[PDB]
Amino acid sequence: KPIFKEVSVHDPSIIETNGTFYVFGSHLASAKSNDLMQWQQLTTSVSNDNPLIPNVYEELKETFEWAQSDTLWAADVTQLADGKYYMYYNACRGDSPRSAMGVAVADNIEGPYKNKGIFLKSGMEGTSSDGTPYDATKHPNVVDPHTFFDKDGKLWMVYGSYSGGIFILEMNPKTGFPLPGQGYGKKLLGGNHSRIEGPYVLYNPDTQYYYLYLSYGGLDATGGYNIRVARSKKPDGPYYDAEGNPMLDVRGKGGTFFDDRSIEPYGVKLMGSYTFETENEKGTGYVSPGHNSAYYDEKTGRSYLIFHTRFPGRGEEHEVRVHQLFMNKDGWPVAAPYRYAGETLKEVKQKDITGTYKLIQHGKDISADIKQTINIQLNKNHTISGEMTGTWRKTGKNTADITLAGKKYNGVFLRQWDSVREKNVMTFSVLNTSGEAVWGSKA
Ligand SMILES: [Ca+2]
Ligand code: NA
Ligand code: NA
Repeated sequence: KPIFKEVSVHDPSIIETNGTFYVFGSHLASAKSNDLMQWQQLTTSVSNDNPLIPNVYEELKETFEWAQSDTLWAADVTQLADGKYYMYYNACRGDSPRSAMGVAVADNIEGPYKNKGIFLKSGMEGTSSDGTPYDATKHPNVVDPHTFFDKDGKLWMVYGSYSGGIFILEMNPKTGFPLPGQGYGKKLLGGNHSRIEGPYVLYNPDTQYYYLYLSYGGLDATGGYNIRVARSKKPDGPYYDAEGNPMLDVRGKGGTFFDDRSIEPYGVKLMGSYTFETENEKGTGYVSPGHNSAYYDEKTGRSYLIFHTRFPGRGEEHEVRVHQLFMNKDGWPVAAPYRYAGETLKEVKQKDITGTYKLIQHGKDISADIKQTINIQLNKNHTISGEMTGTWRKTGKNTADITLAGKKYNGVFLRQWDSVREKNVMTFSVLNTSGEAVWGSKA
């Protein structure tokens, strides 16, 4: 039966190299795994003992001094054409966007990483990186980088957290620094201290779109953290959600902070807090899943969502999780309801589909409510009954075409492993046009 070995890496950024997967997160923490199931913890905090950057407090002295911090926030490590590993590091004071972002380079994924210097700052009292006075209602906090190649081999970096929103910069593929003259770069969304951070871009060759993943809400147990996605034909936008809303329009109301209500309507919502547990039956359950990265396996065409999450009843404890992603008929990804255990999309038979399901509806809100299950039943006559009504059918090998309460959803049927109950389960995972995700798990 499947084996898991857990690690804690907040804000994990996935990278595959040398036949092995690594995640690099905040606090100079990191872990590795060969199979995305058994992880080995490598580092956990910023100290002069951390082997990724020896004597880190001297090596990145200028960043800690600017940011007035003893830690680092959410790193990204990306391999460039010279074969070397470039870590995009950043620190932030924490109570304000007083931050610096820089890059360090290593010959080997596990270090040592050598500082090349700071290249962006936020939170200055005067002139900012774009030649205008720094203003956090429109300018970024210089944290949460994702440095990536587009389908043509051009290098970009997307970044941002709260403050003025999410931005993208053209990067130098020889040095790892931004090309000159761009300021903070091009704005993709955001404004007025919206609760939106952790951008990540993944291309899908089959659908021919770039997917911009984001985290909405606050990270903590009462924060309503949830993972959302939008897409564009180009890496630098414009990005839209499944209803065709332009992501550029998303921001808080002028003169406010953390206006969740104005931003909720925008983006496809893939996953938020939920539990399959009931009084009578154990189940899986997350609180505030978010700050994701994503991986595309060119050998198989399979995609994976990698993220941290908290849990019902475990306070602020967090661990890394991985869920497989599937593109639906309209070119939007749905997440497997259970963590990755080596499952793949296979042929599904009608006999396997019929029966009773526990249903999670992730909705479109930012909410600290842990979503709970209701029970439905997929009938042999193609109706759905029980605590909701609708219809189901299958397209081809495993495509789920489901109607619930007069809304139409599309995704997949998928047999997988429930690691809490330690049983196989038939599931479905689907998405409607409003960007609402629904998961079914069969009883
Ligand atoms: Ca990240
Ligand atoms: Na420390
Ligand atoms: Na990377």
